[PDB]
Amino acid sequence: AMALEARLEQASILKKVVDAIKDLVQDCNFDCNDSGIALQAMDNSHVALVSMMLKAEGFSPYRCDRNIALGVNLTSLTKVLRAAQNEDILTLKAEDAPDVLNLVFESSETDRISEYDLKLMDIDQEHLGIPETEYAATITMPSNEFKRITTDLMAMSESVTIEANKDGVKFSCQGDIGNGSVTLRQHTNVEKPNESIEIELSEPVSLTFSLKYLVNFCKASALSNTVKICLSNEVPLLVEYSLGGSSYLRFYLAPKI
Amino acid sequence: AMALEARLEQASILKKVVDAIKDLVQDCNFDCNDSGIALQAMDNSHVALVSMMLKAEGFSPYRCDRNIALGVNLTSLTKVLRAAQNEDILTLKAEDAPDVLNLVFESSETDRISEYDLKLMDIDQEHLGIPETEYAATITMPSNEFKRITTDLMAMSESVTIEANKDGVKFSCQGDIGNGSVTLRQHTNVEKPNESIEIELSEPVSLTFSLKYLVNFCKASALSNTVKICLSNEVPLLVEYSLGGSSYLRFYLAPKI
Amino acid sequence: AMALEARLEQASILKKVVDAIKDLVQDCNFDCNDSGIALQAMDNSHVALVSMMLKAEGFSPYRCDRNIALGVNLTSLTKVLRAAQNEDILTLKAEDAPDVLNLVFESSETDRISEYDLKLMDIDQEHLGIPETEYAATITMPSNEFKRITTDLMAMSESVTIEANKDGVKFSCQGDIGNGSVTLRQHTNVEKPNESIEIELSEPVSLTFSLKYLVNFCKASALSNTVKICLSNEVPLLVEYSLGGSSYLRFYLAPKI
Amino acid sequence: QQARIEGFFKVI
Amino acid sequence: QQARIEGFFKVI
Amino acid sequence: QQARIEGFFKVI
Ligand code: NA
Ligand code: NA
Ligand code: NA
Ligand code: NA
Ligand code: NA
Ligand code: NA
Repeated sequence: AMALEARLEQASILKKVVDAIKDLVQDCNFDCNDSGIALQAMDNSHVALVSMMLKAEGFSPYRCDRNIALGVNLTSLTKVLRAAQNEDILTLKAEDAPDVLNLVFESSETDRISEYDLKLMDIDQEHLGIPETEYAATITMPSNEFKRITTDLMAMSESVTIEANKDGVKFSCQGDIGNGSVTLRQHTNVEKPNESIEIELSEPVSLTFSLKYLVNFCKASALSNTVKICLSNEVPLLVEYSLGGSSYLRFYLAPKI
Repeated sequence: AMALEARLEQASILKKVVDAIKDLVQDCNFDCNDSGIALQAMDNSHVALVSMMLKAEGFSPYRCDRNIALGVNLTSLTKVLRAAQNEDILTLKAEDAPDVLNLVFESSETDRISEYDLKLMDIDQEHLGIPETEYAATITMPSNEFKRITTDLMAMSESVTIEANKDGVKFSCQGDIGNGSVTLRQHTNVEKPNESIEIELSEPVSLTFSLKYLVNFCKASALSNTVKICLSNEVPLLVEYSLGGSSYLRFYLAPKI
Repeated sequence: AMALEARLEQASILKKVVDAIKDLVQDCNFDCNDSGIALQAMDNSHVALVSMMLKAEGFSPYRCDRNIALGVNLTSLTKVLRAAQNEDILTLKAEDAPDVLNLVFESSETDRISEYDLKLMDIDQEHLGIPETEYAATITMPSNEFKRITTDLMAMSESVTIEANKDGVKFSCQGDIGNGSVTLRQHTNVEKPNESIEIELSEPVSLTFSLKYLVNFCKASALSNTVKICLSNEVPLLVEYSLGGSSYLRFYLAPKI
Repeated sequence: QQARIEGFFKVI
Repeated sequence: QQARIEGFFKVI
Repeated sequence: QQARIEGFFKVI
């Protein structure tokens, strides 16, 4: 009986999590312990930090007898995960100090079982401390809205200034073709709460970011119907996709200075 | 209060009009007056004339205090209009002798307002007189049918001969692989009148055209469920997308000689 | 009255058959006789044999007064067939010792008739005898499943070993990233018989194949909801798409040795 | 050969 | 190595 | 100019 054995009722969530990170992270460790499967990695260009946790509770069931780091090239992992259908049952297994990650995908449509032994790699990356931050401003908004805003602005500029104040949260750009801004205001939608805009303002704040990285983060849009963006002077932007239960995918982006 | 202020209930129509012209026209003036927003421009290669009018009546509301030419690079305009959702409310504003076109997009889904100040350019283009023509033949047909005919023929030939006579309208090509023709005949569809073929024949006529440009015109297919093609010796082909009310998008194509 | 006149109620089937073979075969003869329209051709690289028959019964009606070979470049044929809508009526005509194949497509949506005269070519290819084979193992399975298995495995390896025994049919690969296998087991789905896995095992067998060619064969997936794969030592793999009635599209693939 | 468009219209 | 197809079939 | 991420977090 291997040290790690973690079963997902549907492969979809793991496919989507990896899809949301693979354009940013070449290789990383999946840290497996009693609490679940976590990942922390800087992006290739060292402008962002990816922080992920799939809690044990999201599995059915989850067993991890001893702490296991699974060092993985995400392109390699993608070539295996592609074989899993969204509706496949998916099981991860690994021995102590493993050489491979064992992935088994069971079709829910016919009697087909896929089994992969993915070679692991040795990854030396230091764990970074994410401090407790009281943000000057946060905004929760529909995920796809954030995706469109950032993607569309990126067509006219490499940079975006994000300002939060009493009049809302404004994304503004200046480029060759002119100026653009997108303003979101505190808003409640009773029937469709995912369309609400919830702004928590402690203190006005204004910071500038690379749109390329924000757009990359929006590859997580399928994971959550809402996104939370957190701003403070002197700290990275936090773009948070809170998942079911206490699972999360978070991106921290260093500002321009 | 700016000289021009023109509100569309839905951005869709303007998105689609620009999409239908941007592959042909690099830069042009939008001529704004009491009657509406018009555009006339030769295509980049001076083989075709684009003639467009969005009548005041299509707006809700429309105000233009004095005549305004808005000189615009259509690639630049596209980078802004992309930000508008089809279902956004869209307002164009401009001052007298403007430096920018002000575009405001209001989401109908959440409390999001996009605002762009698009830099204008100076465009010296002479206005061409489009004369009154009694065409030898016209055909009204389903838009998408015309799109497929032209696109599919273009796979085997650069040129198409269009002949109108008592036996209908024939598009014919000769190429390396052989010969192709597509014949449309006078036809009434009672339930689905957009599928009708209405041919008005004054006089047999036969002319040859570049398929590349016809295919380009079919980027207007989404604007109107029917297209009208008008042929006469000694005049350009007219490919007409008549819109709601008296608004239109028209393309005139010089023949091969 | 031409020697060949063959009418399809819907162009779809011929479009799909050519689409399933054109990436493998540059040029070939369509052999027309009393029984129907057949094709046999090696693929460009001489690793596979394509064997096709559209029986007379699939047409409405079919007439072939004398045997006719129609030598065709499939890229050229594709440029014509693209013009046919799936729902068009399609008629093939050809004279004795023809110079062209005449194709007529009649729209079922409006009064449009497309007519093409496709230049033929002289093709000298010897007819190969396909012998009677009692396969060591066959498996019938959902077409799209086979498509995904082969396409997904091809991401990690150029080669696949196919083994049939009492424990089912296993596709296995070994590559840079690790090992992969997909196992199918005898399975009945009462409601959805296309999802059944039917394995006929005479004798255990194991052979290795190029995934590239298997993936190419899966361009036939739209023709049939199930595929039959037949394995024997010393013979090519047979991948069979049996169509309505006694029509078929079959691919034979030489093994690696 | 392809004709240019200008020769079909007069300048206003 | 990949075998060619011809060696599996006879010419008619 | 774009700041790097490391300067915002301490190593554990
Ligand atoms: Na996939
Ligand atoms: Na509100
Ligand atoms: Na858009
Ligand atoms: Na009719
Ligand atoms: Na087509
Ligand atoms: Na079963």
